[PDB]
Amino acid sequence: FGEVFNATRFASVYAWNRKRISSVLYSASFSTFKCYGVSPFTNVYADSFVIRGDEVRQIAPGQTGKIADYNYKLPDDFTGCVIAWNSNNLDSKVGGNYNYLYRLFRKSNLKPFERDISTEIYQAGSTPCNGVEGFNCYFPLQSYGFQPTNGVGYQPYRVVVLSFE
Amino acid sequence: ALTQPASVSGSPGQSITISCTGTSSDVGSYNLVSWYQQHPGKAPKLMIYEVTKRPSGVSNRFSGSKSGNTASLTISGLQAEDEADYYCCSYAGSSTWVFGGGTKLTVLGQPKAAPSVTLFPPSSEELQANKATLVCLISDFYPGAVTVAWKADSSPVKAGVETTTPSKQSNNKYAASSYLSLTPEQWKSHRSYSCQVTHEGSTVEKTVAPT
Amino acid sequence: VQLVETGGGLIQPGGSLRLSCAASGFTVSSNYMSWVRQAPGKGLEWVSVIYTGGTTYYADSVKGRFTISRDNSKNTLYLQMNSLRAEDTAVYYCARAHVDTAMVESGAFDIWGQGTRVTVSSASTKGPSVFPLAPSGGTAALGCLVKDYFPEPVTVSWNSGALTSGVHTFPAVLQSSGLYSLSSVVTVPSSSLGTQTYICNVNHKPSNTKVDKRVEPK
Ligand SMILES: *[C@@H]1O[C@H](CO)[C@@H](O)[C@H](O)[C@H]1NC(C)=O
Repeated sequence: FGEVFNATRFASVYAWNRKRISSVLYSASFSTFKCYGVSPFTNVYADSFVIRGDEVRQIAPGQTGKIADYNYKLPDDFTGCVIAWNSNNLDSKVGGNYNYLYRLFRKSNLKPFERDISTEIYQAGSTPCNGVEGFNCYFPLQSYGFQPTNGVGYQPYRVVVLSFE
Repeated sequence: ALTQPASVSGSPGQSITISCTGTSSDVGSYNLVSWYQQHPGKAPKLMIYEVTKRPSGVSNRFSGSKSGNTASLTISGLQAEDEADYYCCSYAGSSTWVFGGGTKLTVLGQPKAAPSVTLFPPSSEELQANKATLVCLISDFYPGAVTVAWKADSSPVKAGVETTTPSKQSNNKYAASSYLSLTPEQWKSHRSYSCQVTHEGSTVEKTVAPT
Repeated sequence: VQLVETGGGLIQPGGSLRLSCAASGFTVSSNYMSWVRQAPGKGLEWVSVIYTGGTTYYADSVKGRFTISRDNSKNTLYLQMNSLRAEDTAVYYCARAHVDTAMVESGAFDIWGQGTRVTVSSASTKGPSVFPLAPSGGTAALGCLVKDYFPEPVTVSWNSGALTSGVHTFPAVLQSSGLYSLSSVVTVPSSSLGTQTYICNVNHKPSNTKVDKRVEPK
């Protein structure tokens, strides 16, 4: 798990990383540690990414919002745990870290555990985009821009989602 | 550039409409017309977007419509504070925008007043300096919008014309001036020059002659 | 939520200038930002736009001379203007595209800066040349033409301030040269023309110039 929790690099949420696993954690280093169905195996999967502090609430069954709808979706019947910690010291830089991105536009909501890494221009209006960004023709990913002085809700949080199949 | 009337006016409590005529590739092609209110020295303020919609906070006295290539802004129950310049705007394709030339809206606080025009020929002192300026001074008009055209004999003159924007006088009517710069030979080589001042559809001509 | 433009001023024709627009309360890195300009006394003109991925578009009037850009970290938008011409004289506004909660543009501009004035001109300090406007209902209008000075302002009095009734000093015109001219007229009794003296006193403090011009019937 040190490979997962102490990975030096984390994924953008739109390109969330998934590791096949084939009470020590349950640690004062985490700020969120919520389990569903199977409170504290065939297969275990560790999905990890970075989102804003105030989006961690979206990494839970039955949630809505740009992260849950367009970036990472858990099923109603989720059995697994959601673990998060503040990573402002790692993922913010003076001037801003713009390397972390999220998907802002999509023609439909993700299905559970679906991953969308498309960079296709999003047609928001009546005119086809033909591959070019412009009015009502949007590049579908947007940078976070994590600055060290941001409030806590706007700071980067690293998230690990453990699924029990 | 979209075409708007230069001036519209109405009395307090009345309704008025400002038109905005574009072409098939802008107003004609999209439901993307917006309107802006601009008070003197201030930035434009968004009043209408998507032809008919009002931002939160904008009074329901303001409404927008479109027919063919012409968009319209209607203002009901005119109030003194509505006096301002108004601009229409349309998406124009290919991520570009076009604005109208703007309409001065006057909320009438006195009877309309026709301009007084005085036209001075070049002085003998200025001609001695090898220059020649015709001076057309326009005063006491209301609402404050005029257009000025110059003529040499009966032909239109565009080169060498400099005209101010109207500005409010101390009696709340308006003044403007227009200058026609000529060479001495140009001045002496024609029978007459005229300053034509148009206000509320009424044009008055004043004329001077070298002779 | 606001936009604050800086960088305007006087620049010679052919010169370059960079305008800045600092945002507060939202990030230019996540919004669709434009510049719009307005020539003195004239209408609004859209100049340029930049999208979140960096793609830019420009009015044909400025294409190849102007460049829109942003510095995400300073939360600032710029307009680099090269090879400036007289026709580029204007107040320059930065503006945010109006969007819904999903960040889709409505086609309108909701947040505007206060504007920054750019004047493209080779004018430099110069005192006026003054010419008499001779008189020619019992009233006559006579005046003084105050030509080709820079910068504002001039003051005009008549008979050293003794003559105030009937005086109308008009606002100056700013010519394409970048110099100013104005006129001052007095309406006087026709019965006074043969025997009363009318002198206009023009003061232009920036050039330390003063002119008295007697205005006589021709
Ligand atoms: C990651 O961080 C520290 C390394 O000093 C370690 O104490 C912690 O247990 C590690 N987490 C793991 C192995 O899951």
